[PDB]
Amino acid sequence: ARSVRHIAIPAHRGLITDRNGEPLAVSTPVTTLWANPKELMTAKERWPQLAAALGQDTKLFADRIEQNAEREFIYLVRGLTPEQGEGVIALKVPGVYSIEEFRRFYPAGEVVAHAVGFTDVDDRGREGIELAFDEWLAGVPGKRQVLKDRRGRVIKDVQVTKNAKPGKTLALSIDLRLQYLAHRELRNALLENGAKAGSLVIMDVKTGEILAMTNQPTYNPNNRRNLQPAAMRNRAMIDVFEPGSTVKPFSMSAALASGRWKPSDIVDVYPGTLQIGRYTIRDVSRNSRQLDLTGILIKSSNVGISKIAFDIGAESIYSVMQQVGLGQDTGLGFPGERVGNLPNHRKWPKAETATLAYGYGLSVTAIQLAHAYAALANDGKSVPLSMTRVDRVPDGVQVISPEVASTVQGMLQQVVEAQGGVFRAQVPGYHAAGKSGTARKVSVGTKGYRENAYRSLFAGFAPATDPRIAMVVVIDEPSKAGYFGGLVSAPVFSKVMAGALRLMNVPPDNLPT
Ligand SMILES: *C(=O)[C@@H](NC(=O)[C@H](NC(=O)N1CCN(CC)C(=O)C1=O)c1ccccc1)[C@@H]1N[C@@H](C(=O)O)C(C)(C)S1
Repeated sequence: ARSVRHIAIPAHRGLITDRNGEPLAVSTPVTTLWANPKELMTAKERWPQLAAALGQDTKLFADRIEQNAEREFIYLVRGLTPEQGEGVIALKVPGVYSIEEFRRFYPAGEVVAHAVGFTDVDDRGREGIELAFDEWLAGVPGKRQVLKDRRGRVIKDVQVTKNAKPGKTLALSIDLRLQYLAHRELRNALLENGAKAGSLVIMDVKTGEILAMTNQPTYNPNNRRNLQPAAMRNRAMIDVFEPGSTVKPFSMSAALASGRWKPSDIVDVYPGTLQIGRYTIRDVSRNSRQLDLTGILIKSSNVGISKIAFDIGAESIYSVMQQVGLGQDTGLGFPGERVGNLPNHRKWPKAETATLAYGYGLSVTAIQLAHAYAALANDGKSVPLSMTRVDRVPDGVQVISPEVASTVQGMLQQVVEAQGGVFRAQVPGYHAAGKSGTARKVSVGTKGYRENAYRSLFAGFAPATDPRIAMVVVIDEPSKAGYFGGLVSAPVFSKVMAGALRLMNVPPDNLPT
């Protein structure tokens, strides 16, 4: 009984590129060699030559065919270069048949593994963009008819029943040049500092495009041999943290929007504590007795921010935070992505009101944090995020008055450049602005906080005169060269922002440096 078999024609999976066409995920053609044992049994004399061409051992190769002498089909070796396979087929060994397949290849490897993700052995998206746009990127295989004889030898390819159709191309918002830069600097910082993990997000403040998104640890998607679950996490999007002092500029925005505060107002912060109930608000830098509003950010006074918070009420703070998108849904639909949490209480005690205002009792993703800073930097206009390239600048929503936004921009520029500021965040050639942050990590195995485990943050944008990009840098558990946001994350911000701005041809607004 001889028969017509149907065989599959593999389809081309769609090309994933960066915003300028750099390929990030590509289906590369490869050759899979298969054999008809029956046909091979009639050429035993050719085996050793064949086994040596496939690099296999002669006897082990022979046992294989002998074990499967009954079958009319077995794989010899899968995934060869189109050159090698045709080299072996040129040997004319009976019973040896090739077929063109595809291998998904990631040219930038670990640089973009988190954002891009990967496919499985049957080319289904399993992680990341591969997963998220699987329908878009997948193609439909073809089918064709082959005529086989009694003993499984292929006589004729009779017809193609249906053609293969390739997937569609996807252009991301990422700029791979910025991504290369960001990845390397974040990795350096992680190693210098003895940190466990980190994230780094860069955003176009005008368009909402995610220009770069890297995390540590990472992995090579082209070789997942000894892959650990930890390394696979796109932490920027799926890991949440308490933003700490990095939310003060929004507290401060609420204050200026309340009508009850103005930049020149001075707040008494002595003695760097403020007892309320059984809980004690503390400042780290206990030097100045009184600060103006700009000095509350520069020195990052929790006490100072608390007092403003007691004046204006929680709802005015909760509401600015909500409007800049903290604890809100981004709309990206990245797999695993978290919304985070902006607590809503019926009545707001003093404690929760103060901790909210200086960044605890709420949890954000690095992506949200950057989104919020982008709104601030875009003169109070929030624009929706995109992880795909944006055709035309979208309509944004005015979430902070331009005048408040402008004022807070000036303040944050001070935080960086003023004496006693976060000088390590300065970008050569440009004026930049931003906020340091340093948060104790939450205890494992109990409520409350860890006595020696810190998360280091820096969040800012540049250029100060006309902002173009917002950036966030988050490093977990540094243990080698201090832990303050402004010692650990700010220098990373400095370098990447420098490169970023250069690589996008933004003209320097601070010729003096
Ligand atoms: C901003 O981040 C601010 N950081 C701290 O005050 C920080 N405080 C905390 O981590 N916590 C944990 C949660 N709770 C309970 C609700 C707190 O009361 C609280 O304050 C802190 C504390 C000790 C050592 C380092 C950090 C200020 N800004 C940072 C910064 O890096 O810019 C400073 C270190 C200057 S303090």
